[PDB]
Amino acid sequence: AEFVPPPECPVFEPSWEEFTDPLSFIGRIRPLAEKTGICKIRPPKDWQPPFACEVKSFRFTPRVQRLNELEAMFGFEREYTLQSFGEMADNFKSDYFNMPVHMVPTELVEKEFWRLVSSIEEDVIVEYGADISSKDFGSGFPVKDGRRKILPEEEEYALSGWNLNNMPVLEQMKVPWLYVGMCFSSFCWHIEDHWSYSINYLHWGEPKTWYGVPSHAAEQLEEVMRELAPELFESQPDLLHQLVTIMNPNVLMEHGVPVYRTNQCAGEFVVTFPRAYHSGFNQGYNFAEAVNFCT
Ligand SMILES: CC(C)c1cc(C(=O)N2CC[C@@H](NC(=O)C3CC3)C2)[nH]n1
Ligand SMILES: [Mn+2]
Repeated sequence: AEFVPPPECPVFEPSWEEFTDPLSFIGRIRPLAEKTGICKIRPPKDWQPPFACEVKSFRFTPRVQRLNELEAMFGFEREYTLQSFGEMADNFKSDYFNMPVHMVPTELVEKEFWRLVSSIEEDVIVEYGADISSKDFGSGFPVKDGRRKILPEEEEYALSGWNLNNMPVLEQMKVPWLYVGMCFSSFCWHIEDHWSYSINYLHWGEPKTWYGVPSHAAEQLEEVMRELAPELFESQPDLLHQLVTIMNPNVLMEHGVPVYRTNQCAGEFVVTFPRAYHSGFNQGYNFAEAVNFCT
């Protein structure tokens, strides 16, 4: 049985008037987006912030991820540059599918990803950078710090409300984190600390595939997760269990849990609503930035 893609989550293409600030816009789309857990926001075509990270000195040690670690029930983290990681990432994907990386359909990577997660005869290992502080490496967005030069054409993005460094983070301190992905690199089902909102921007690269569950089904997902989780992980606290909450979306959908999907492309935002469980994986070499915010 092949993977059945969940229905698509809402995609909003606001005009320049509606693109005023995220909090006011997110508040207006809330009646629909909170019923799907996640949503995608495409900025106007003329809104193109330049990549402001120091690519030359961007050196990181990615995490190692075995796709079928739960099904099977040694591996250690090589330092890459942003360019050397991309060469490895593209070589892996083109070799795996035996075709140019830009020719692999997104539905094929999705179908192959979920086959490998539950496959016991093929062990696929990938690498990714995650939770990289924008303070130590610089943000993908231009920032008024004096650390790097801001051109006059870039000041509008350093002051934009959609710049993740300008999101309100103080609940009635925190900085955005960076994520460098490759094909099959994934993140497990989780919600944010304090049931916070989260906003995610894909600066460049191949798409990031998301799955989302509305907050009204959070208890149902947790019950399905605990009923099907291994016996040794079923009783673990949520903060620790979320580190290994891998589950095919079709399994949740079979148990009545509503699940929505989307492919986040370069230059697009993804917002997850409070207590909306979400998971996903990367289609290929990409660079993302994320922050939890409060309304
Ligand atoms: C604000 C911080 C705490 C955060 C990050 C996320 C999240 O869910 N993200 C980030 C991008 C994507 N993760 C990946 O692509 C991983 C494989 C490399 C999903 N939520 N809050
Ligand atoms: Mn998240």
